[PDB]
Amino acid sequence: APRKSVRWCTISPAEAAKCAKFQRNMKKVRGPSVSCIRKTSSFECIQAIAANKADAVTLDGGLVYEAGLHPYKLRPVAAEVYQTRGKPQTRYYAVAVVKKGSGFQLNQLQGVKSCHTGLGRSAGWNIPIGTLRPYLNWTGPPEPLQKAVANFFSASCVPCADGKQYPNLCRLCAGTEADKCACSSQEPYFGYSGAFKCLENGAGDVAFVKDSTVFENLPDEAERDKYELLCPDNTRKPVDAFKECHLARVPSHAVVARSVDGREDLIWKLLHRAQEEFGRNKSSAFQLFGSTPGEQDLLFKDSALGFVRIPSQIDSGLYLGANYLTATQNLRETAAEVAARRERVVWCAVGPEEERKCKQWSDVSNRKVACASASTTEECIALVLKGEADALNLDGGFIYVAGKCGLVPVLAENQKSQNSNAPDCVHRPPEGYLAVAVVRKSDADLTWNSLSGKKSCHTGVGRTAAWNIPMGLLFNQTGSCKFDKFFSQSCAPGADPQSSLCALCVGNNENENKCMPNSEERYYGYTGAFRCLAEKAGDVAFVKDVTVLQNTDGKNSEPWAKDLKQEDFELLCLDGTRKPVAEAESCHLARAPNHAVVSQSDRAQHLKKVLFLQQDQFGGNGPDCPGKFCLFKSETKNLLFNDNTECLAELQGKTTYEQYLGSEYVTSITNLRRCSSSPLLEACAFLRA
Ligand SMILES: OC[C@H]1O[C@H](O)[C@H](O)[C@@H](O)[C@@H]1O
Ligand SMILES: [Fe+3]
Ligand SMILES: [Fe+3]
Repeated sequence: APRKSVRWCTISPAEAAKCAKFQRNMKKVRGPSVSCIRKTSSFECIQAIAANKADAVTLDGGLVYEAGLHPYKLRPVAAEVYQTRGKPQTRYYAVAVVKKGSGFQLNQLQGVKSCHTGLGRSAGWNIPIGTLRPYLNWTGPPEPLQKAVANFFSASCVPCADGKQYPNLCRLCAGTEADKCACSSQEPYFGYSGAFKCLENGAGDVAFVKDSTVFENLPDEAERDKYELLCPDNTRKPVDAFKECHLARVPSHAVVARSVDGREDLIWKLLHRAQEEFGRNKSSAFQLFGSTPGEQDLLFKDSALGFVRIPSQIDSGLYLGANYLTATQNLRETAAEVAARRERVVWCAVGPEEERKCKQWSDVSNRKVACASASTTEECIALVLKGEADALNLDGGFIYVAGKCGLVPVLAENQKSQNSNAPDCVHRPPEGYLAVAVVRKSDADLTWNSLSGKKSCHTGVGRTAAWNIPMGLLFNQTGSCKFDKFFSQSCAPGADPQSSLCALCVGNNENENKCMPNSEERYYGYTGAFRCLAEKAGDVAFVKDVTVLQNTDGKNSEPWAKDLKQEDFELLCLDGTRKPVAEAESCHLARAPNHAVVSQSDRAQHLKKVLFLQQDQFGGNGPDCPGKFCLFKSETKNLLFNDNTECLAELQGKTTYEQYLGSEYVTSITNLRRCSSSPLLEACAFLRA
């Protein structure tokens, strides 16, 4: 029954002491028990924690990074909240503070004395240094970054730097014999306030710190007027203009724990009791977010409002975000490597068969396009959020998720026509596609109104034509969230492998990966769903009108296909009627949005350009299409894009997910969330929070 104690890892005597006071008062409140382990630097706790020597540590965005690096695989459990009179935030602006009358501008720091909060930290290192890389005139990795900064600045105080091989980096540092340049509050110039003092005491000419830090140390407008901020546009603005004069906006610091068996639950209860009991002004016996004057930010940043729990799937990469991840990864890559990724486009292939085709695409495009792969479509979207991939073609249903996580639709899939190949198709208004409900002419017993208890074949969960649209209309008729009980058995790749929704699914050829939501599951997709019907594994199939047409009458000559006929299948109309597959325009469940490519709003324009070219070269009218590669063909497996795609068109102004999917559907998708939500959906709720 009993659950043990959270072992918090401290980095210096001052920190231990605070921790002890923390344990003391916690037990006195008769709440969750704490324990204080002592190592000598945040870097060390990271190691301690992963080896089960400890359990938790607060870390600045920068260290969360390394903490998440392979050998350690730690993850952010709770993010600190800060308020500098707005909405408390889980982000903060990194700034560069200087005294007035110093003259520099951000592009003239060469030879200046500088004070950093510590090696590896967001505001104090990762961000300023990435901003000044263009002036370091640095080779890249072979050559230690520490070596450049050292030649760049006349002297500095960068706690945690090799004061041995690079003394220039530790030189301004005040500290006793070996306390000098310490990676703890032993070095008086460590941290936001440390770096600030190093500035006010006249040891350095520029302090690289947090937005609040000036206001924290100088409570009077008169004294702050003695200082300014260096804006990235080579001008200087007052200290309360950080909102305009910032080098960057990073994610708050965070409590990290092990990825496996980290006791996230223990840690959260502890912190929830702590805010409640010692948060801002709650108590007087102990203040969690306050420290001694000699040393600031002990255990947590002084004056933080409290914490917010970080959902489960979120790891350090997603927590930090693409913006941050790129700039940090970019301090460990060559100039050529950076510029190279910035000009290519990384597509995210979902599943083995897609990466194959993508690889063909890459080779054939002299690598203007590279690939990235995941087992699922959610994973791809995450990759895109971490910044490891640049885009992918998504179904309306997932354009919703992508949209809720901030991605925007770039171009849309225009199916092969019909009015005139008139324009090209690039300016044709996307006209969407009809979602239908298919069954065999044979079972004539069967009517929409009789699906109850019958077998179902879905393209996959989360998708428009299948799931979203039929389940949307059924939930309306039964008011029941138990989606796994309407149809007797079903195959819907993506569901709980032990639920009836995965009953009819078949996996690859050697019957492995049953129900997985990607090509490897043979009964996956429009094509897969329809087949689940033809092979009589299911009684009704949810797909689009065209899917039948493309696999009957011998068009698809795969064994199970070959013999089928437009004639063998009819659709179930909402009014209990039944029409031939051809009368779909008068017998559909809904009008869906064509699929669409999505990317971060940043990459959109470049993405477009590269795609207009790539499809002009291998598109539906691609000169080298039959010849060397057709981007829109894949042997009816609908890899990367639909096989009937003519071209990727313009959005006609519908540039946001809401605008693109449209009112209705967006709302319908939300009513369905009432029943079930996705972990990705939640992770994004927090990040976009
Ligand atoms: O009426 C259906 C329409 O739905 C959405 O607006 C799609 O973006 C569009 O392509 C489609 O024509
Ligand atoms: Fe920081
Ligand atoms: Fe779809």
